[PDB]
Amino acid sequence: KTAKETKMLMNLHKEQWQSGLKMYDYEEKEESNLAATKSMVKIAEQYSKRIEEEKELTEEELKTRYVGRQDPKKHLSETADETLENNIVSVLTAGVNSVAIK
Amino acid sequence: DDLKAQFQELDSKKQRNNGSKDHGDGILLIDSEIARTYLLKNDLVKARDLLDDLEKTLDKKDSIPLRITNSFYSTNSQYFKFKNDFNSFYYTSLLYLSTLEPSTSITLAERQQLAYDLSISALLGDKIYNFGELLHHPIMETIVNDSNYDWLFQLLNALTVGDFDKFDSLIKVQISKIPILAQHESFLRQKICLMTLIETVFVKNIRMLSFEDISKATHLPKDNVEHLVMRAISLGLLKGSIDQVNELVTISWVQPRIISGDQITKMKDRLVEWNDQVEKLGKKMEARGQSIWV
Amino acid sequence: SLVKLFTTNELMRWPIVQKTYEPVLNEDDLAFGGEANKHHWEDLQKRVIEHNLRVISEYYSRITLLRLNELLDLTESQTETYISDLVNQGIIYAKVNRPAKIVNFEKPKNSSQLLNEWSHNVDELLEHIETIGHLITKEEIMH
Amino acid sequence: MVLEATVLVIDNSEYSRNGDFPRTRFEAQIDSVEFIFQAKRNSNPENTVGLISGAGANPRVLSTFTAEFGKILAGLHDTQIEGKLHMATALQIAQLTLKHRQNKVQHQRIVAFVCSPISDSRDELIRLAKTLKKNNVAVDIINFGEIEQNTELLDEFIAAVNNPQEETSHLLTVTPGPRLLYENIASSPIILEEGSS
Amino acid sequence: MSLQHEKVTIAPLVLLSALDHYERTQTKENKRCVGVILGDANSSTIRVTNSFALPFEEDEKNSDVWFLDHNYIENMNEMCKKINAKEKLIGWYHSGPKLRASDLKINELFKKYTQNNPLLLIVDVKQQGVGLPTDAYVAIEQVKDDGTSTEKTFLHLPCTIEAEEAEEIGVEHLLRDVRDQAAGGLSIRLTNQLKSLKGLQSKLKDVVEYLDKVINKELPINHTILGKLQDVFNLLPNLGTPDDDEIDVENHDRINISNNLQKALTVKTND
Repeated sequence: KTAKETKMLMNLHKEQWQSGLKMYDYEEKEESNLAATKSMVKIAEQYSKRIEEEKELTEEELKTRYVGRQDPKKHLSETADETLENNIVSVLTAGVNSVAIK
Repeated sequence: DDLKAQFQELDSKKQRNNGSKDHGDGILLIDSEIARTYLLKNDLVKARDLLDDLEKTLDKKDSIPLRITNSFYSTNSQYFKFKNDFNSFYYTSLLYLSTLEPSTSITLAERQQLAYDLSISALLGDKIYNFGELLHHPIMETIVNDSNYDWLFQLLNALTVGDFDKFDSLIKVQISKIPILAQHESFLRQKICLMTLIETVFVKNIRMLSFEDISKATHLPKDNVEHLVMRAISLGLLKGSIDQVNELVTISWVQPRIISGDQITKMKDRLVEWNDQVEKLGKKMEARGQSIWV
Repeated sequence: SLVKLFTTNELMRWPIVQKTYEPVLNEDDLAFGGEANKHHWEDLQKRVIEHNLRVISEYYSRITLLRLNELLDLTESQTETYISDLVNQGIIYAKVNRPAKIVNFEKPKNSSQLLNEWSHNVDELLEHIETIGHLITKEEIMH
Repeated sequence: MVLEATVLVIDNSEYSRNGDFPRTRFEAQIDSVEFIFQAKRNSNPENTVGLISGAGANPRVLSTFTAEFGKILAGLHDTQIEGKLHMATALQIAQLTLKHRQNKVQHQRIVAFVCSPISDSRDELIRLAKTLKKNNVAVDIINFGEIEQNTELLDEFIAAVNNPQEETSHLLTVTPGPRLLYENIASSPIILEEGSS
Repeated sequence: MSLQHEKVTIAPLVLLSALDHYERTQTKENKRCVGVILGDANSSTIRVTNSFALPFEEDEKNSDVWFLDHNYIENMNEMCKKINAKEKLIGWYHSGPKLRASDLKINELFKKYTQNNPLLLIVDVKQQGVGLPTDAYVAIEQVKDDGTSTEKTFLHLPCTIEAEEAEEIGVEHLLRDVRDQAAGGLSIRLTNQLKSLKGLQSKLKDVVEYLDKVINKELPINHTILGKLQDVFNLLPNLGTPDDDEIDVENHDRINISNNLQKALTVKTND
């Protein structure tokens, strides 16, 4: 391969310059934040159940015997990080726009 | 009618001899002229549906010579002034000028008579504030020393500066003379007042104006002021809202106008300033949290 | 001449519109017409003022109550009945003050409205700059 | 003449709807486009002819070098009778069409019809005259438009351009009056020309 | 002919290919190549499947003079359809680097073949920008009054791309990169944002110098453009407005949610 060919394949988004200054309409952000918090209240209840146990001999045996899968731990960690990054970008974008343009 | 039959027959053979030539052009011209006969004999009803049909077939065409569309607009122009509809004629006249044949068969008399109808339309008009632009074109541009085109053009230029005083003197004499102006008195009287309002508003780019500014410029009582503010808004010339409790007009939108030379520089000055802002902001923020940019 | 009046937003006071088209349209039958027909004609009044109010909400964001009465050509008590009827019907948004202060038609100004409008504006800006850019390219070739 | 690719320029100016050649000047030319293809073929059947227009602002490639009669004919049907002759554009484009060919062994000939006076700038013509020599092209002009009242700008150029060689560029002046253009082309040299070598 | 051109998606193969063709004909030193672009259209979505070179000669002296062999395009094409009916003649590619008014003459010839308005695909081979060096333009014919009577003009349409599944596995197989145009994870999107700023800065500069040339080298005043810049300034945000206060309040909610999410995660790590 040549580095002329490589560069062409590599760029695949002419609307990069736009889309990163583009921020989502704001009615959707509010909606989302409530959903995310409230949903985690319910996966916290399930978290509590999980750590009632944590006593069976052998971690692996716990997962089979009382069906430890359907793991609340993993859903709360996933959710929290997903929502976290979203909010980092949101605060950054809006704040950047405000000063650059005015 | 003799020529119309003649051509239809001829083209049948002739299309095949050329092997290609659009002959549906000739027909349209014939058709156009017949509608014109009717207007002269004052049969506006027959002439009307023939204008309709003409406009549809022409525009279905993806390519049209100048001659054909010019003939059709001529027919229209005449129909609108006969009827004494100022608004419609102005729309036509413009078009006719754009598409106007490079032929000089078009007599000076024809030019002079149209020039006259266009200026009368634009007094009476519904959206014309483009009076200067109009004057810059051959049709009026050259025909200025003549007496008919003196006081006439004086009016247009009185509108531009919004002088109320010059306006008043001209109009008193001329309202008798031209009878179109007598019956359309309301329009004409509103028109000077409006043109002043658009001038005051454009220069003060601040977002609020008291009623007192309008009162003095247009020299009207306050009752009349808020109505005049309703009219601009209805035209779409302006957008905003009216506070009666504080006696304000909050203008929130200005309608673009002719960009003069001075303004080219003004634009440039602000754009440099806003270049720098983007520039300052990107450089510092690269430096901040340099470590991660995967 | 009748339809074209009511479509344009330039308000017009009842007493006169009455007069104007009375010797014209009352002549014709259905809706207007004779004696029984006059008790259907009547409604046209009501139409005129809920058109006027409607225009006023758009243009006037703030207007005094005494003034609004003057425009509508109605005593204080009828004016206020009618404003009430329009908000129930949802045609307009209204806040009235009876000690004869202000009647405000302005949009209740929420959080959402400020932000969402701002959101739009910003995309439109970006869109403009781009467009300008295509056309500078063109002008080099012309020139 | 032997194994030859030809760009024929058929011109359909505003002067071509005339009737100098009865009944109609256009129809006398139609027959000539057909005849030229045939004469060249009859010479040596490995000859080919392609077609470009003089008509319009610019030429249009209707047909490249081909042996099919059919392509010349469909192209021939395509005309505009209010076209106009520009000598310079037609020459230049013809040379380009010649650079690419079905068989590149074939010799390079331009046949061009002139059906209106020529008033193109002289400067343009001078330069083209010696371009042609670089790439070694010959050209025959079937002339009947120009002579009606306007002195020949091309003759001298072609003459100077020609060498001892089988190829022979020519100025052919053909009686412009009623006699049928095609008939006169058959009765004058066009494939009865002799070599210059 | 058709308005159906509202998005153009272009296979990674088309972009790749055009670039290769440029050097396999050996047209360089500011010499154009025109080739036929084959693929699907007659749809809002245009999908350029493939491309092929066309013999081309460029002459700088007159731009009224050019070679394109007409008959070649048509023969080559019809064989391509039998493999795949998907390909139709949908237009022609141009090697750039810029839009021309000399692109219009070429345009007319190809419009005879086509049943849609030819797509004019500018693959710029100077490979400039952080975005694609590919602009998309469809010839629109519109009636317009500005002294001119009817304008024919080339209007920008946005560029996006689309890739077939097989072609996509092939693209990653070449690259050792995990890609960064992805708009993937949190790292990648911060990166793109910084790119977006540097991008803007350049575009604005170019506007500044256009204005300069009009007031110093007397390019004729073109009203239309300035009209638009006028609005850009009229719809400009402004400080001191209670608008700003709202955004500030909004900001407070968003830090509240981050604060809670981060603390939830302190628990998770402790666990």
